[PDB]
Amino acid sequence: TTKESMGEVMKDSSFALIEAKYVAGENIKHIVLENVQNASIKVRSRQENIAG
Amino acid sequence: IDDVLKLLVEWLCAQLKKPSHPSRGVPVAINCLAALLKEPMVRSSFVQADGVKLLTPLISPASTQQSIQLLYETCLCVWLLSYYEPAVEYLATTRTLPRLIDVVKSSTKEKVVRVVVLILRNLLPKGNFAAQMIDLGLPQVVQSLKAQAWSDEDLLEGLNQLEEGLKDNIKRLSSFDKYKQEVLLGHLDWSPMHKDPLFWRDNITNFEENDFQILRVLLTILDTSSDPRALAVACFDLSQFIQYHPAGRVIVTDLKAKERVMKLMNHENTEVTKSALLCIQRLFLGAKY
Amino acid sequence: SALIAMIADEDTVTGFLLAGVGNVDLRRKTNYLIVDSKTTVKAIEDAFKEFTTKEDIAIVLISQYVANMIRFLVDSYNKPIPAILEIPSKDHPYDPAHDSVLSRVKN
Amino acid sequence: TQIPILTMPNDDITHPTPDLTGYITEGQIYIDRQLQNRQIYPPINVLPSLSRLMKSAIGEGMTRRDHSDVSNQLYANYAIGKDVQAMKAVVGEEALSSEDLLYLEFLDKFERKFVAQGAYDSRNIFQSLDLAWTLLRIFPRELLHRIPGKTLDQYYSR
Amino acid sequence: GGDFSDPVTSATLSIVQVFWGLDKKLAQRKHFPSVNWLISYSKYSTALESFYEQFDPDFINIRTKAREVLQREDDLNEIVQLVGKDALAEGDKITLETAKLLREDYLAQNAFTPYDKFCPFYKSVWMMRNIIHFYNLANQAVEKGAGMDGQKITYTLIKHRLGDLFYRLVSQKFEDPAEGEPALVAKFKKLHEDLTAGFRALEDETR
Repeated sequence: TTKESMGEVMKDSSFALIEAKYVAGENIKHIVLENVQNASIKVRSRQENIAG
Repeated sequence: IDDVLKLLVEWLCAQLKKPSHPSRGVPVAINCLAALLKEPMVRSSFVQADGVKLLTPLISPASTQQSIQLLYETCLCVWLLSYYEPAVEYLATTRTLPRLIDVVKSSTKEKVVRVVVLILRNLLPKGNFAAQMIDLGLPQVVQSLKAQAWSDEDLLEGLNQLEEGLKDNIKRLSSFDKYKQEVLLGHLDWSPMHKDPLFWRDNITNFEENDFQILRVLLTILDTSSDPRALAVACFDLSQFIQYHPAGRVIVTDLKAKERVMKLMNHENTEVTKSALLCIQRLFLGAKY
Repeated sequence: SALIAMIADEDTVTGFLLAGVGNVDLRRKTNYLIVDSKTTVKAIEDAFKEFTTKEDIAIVLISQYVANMIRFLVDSYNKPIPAILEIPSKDHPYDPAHDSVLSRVKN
Repeated sequence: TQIPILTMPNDDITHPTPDLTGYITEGQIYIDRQLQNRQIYPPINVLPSLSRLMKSAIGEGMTRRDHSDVSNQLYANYAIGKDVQAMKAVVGEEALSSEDLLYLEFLDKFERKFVAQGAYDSRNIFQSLDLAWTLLRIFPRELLHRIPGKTLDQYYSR
Repeated sequence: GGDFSDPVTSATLSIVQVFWGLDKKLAQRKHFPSVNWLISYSKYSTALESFYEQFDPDFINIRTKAREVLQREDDLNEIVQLVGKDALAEGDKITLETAKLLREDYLAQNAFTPYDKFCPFYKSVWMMRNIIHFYNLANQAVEKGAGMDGQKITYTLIKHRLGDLFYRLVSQKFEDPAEGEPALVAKFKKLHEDLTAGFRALEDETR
C-alpha cells in the first residue's frame, strides 16, 4: 500500500515546486533554499519486539 | 687491556695536561675512545666508565669555539656510550644530562644539536631521569628545535621522529590506556579518572557530549554487571564523575548510573556496595546545592 | 532521530529539508546538502554507510536509480534501518534498478 | 599400583567386562575415538575420566593447594562448553552469545594445548597447573564461580 | 549410569519408599550433592505432615512452590534451548532466576566447609522461605506492571535495583550454623524483613 502511494507522492510534490516557481520564482537557494513551511527533519525510531 | 688502562692513570694525566693545549690529550683521548667503541669490551670497561663521571662537568659548557669541537667529541663519546649498555648505565649514573640538554638547546652549531638529538634518540631505553628531563625538554627544547630547523634535512627528520617518540613516551604511565581499558572496554579496571578528580573531570569532558553519551554507555554497562568487582570499579568511576560536576551528577542519576548504584547497593560484597553508595551520594549532592 | 539524503533531485528535498529547525536532519551542519548531480552519488552511499549508519540519520534518498549510482549501495539491503530508501520521481521518474532497498522491496 | 588397560569390544561400556571393571576398579581413564579422529596422540577425554581417590591423592606436599580447584573448574568449564557448543550448533554460530564464543574458545585451546603432549613429554605437575591457571584466567573471574576466591587470588594473575 | 529398568533397580523401587536417585549429569557438573530433583521421590511425604505442621506451618506450601518452580524450569529448558531466551517473558525471567538461585544456593552443599558441612533444618527452611518469598514478591511486582512501566521492565529494574538482596540471598548459604540457632534465626529474619522492604519501595516508586 505504501509503495502504491509512492510515485503519486512525488507527483503531488511537483505541484508544490510549480507553485513556488509561479509565486516566489527562484528559491532562496544556498543554505536557506526556501520552499519549506513545515516538516522539519527530525525523527524518532525504536526497535520493538513483535512476534518475538 | 682494560685492567692496564684502568691501572694506568697516565690517560687521565694526559687528559689533565692543561698547559700543553686546550684539546691535546682531550681530542686524542676522545678519538681513542671512539675507536675502542668498536670493541664492546673496551667501550664498556670501567676505565672508560670512570672517565665518563670525571668528564661530566665538561659535558655542560661549550662556550669556546674550541669547546665546540670539544662538544662534538663529547657527542661522539655519548654515541659510543649509547653503543655499550654498561656505558649507558654509567651515563645514567653520570650527571650533566639535563645540562647537556640545555646546552643542546643553546647550540649554535646545528651539527652539534643534531648529534645531541641523535644521542637522545639512541637513548631509546627508559632512563627515567633523562626521560623526565626530555619531557621538560620536549615541551620547550624539542619545540624550539622544530622551530629552529637547520642544516641537514635528514637531521631535521630524525629530530621530528625523536620528538614523536618523546611525545609517545610522555605520560606512558599516565596514559589514556587505563581509562580506555576500564570505562571504554566495558570491563571496569584501574582508570586515571578514579585516581584524581581532575582526571575524572577531564574524562567526563569527553564522556558527556550528548546527554553524557559515553557516560550513558558506561552506566548501561555497569547496571547489568554480574561481577561486583568490575561493578565496583565502574561505580567508583561514576561517583568521581558525578562529584566532578554537580549538574553532571544529576545527569548521571537520570542515566543508568542511578541504576548501577541501585544494583549491588548493599550486596554481600562490600566494595561494590560502597562504590554504588558513593555514586548515589554524589548524584544526590549534585542534585541540590 | 533524523534522515539525511545528502544527494537527491533536491526539488522536494529542499522543501522537505527544514522550515523552522531540526537543522534539516543535520544535513547542513553535518553530512552534505541534499543537492546532487554535481558529483558521483556513490559518495552518497558511502555517506549513508558512514553518517546515516552512525545513528544520527535513519534514512536516505535517491532519485530514479538511473543517474543515482545506487548500485554501490546494493549490499546495503542488509540492516534495513541504517540504509532504507525509496526512489521518488521528483521530476526524474523512478526506474527500478539495483539500489539501496529497491531490490528488496520489489522482491 | 595396577593400571589394567581394557578394550571396549564394540566401543561401549554396557558390555559385561567394562561394566564389572567399573564396578570394581576405583577409576577409569577414557581414550576417545573422536579425539583420535582429530589426531591427538594422547586421546584422553577428561569428561568421563575420573579417579575416586583423586581427592586423597592430591596433597599440599603433592601439589599446590589450588589443584583441586583447577580440576573442578576445568571439569565445569569443559562440560558447560560442550553444552554451549551443542546449543550453538542447533541454533547457529552467530546466534551464540559472547560467553558462548568464550566457552567454544576455551574448548579449542584446551583440546589444542592442554591435552596434546609429545611422545616423550614429561613435565612436573606445577608448571602444568600454572598453564591450567592460564587457561582458567582466560575466563573472567566472575565466571570462575566454582573456584574459591582465595585460590583465585593466589593464582589468577600470577 | 545404567538404565533404571535393571531388575535389581525395578525390584527395589517397587518396595522402597524413598529413592534418592543421583544423576551423572550433576556429577560432571561437579554439583557435589548430585541428587537429581526429577527422578527422586519420597513417598513418606504425607506421614511427616504432623511434624512439618508442628515445626513450621508454612513449610509445606513453600516446598510445593519450590517444586513447582523447579518443574517449570525443567519443562521450559527444552523450549529455551530450542527457540531461545528472546521470547521469555518477565515470569519466565523470574522463574529462571529462582531456578538458578535454587541450583546454586540451596541444592548445592559443598560439605567440605564449616558453614556447609552440616545444614540444620532451621537454616534449610529459612533459606527456602527467603527464596520463595523473593519469588512471590517478584511475581507480585511484575503482575502489578503499572505506571507506564513494570513487567519485564520491573524485572530488569529489580535486577539492577534489588540485585544487592539478590547477591545476599546467595551469600545466605555462607552463614555458618556454628554461630548458633538464635543468631542464624535473627540474621534470616532480618534478611526476610529487608526482602519485604525490597519490592515495597519498588512498589512505592511505581517504577
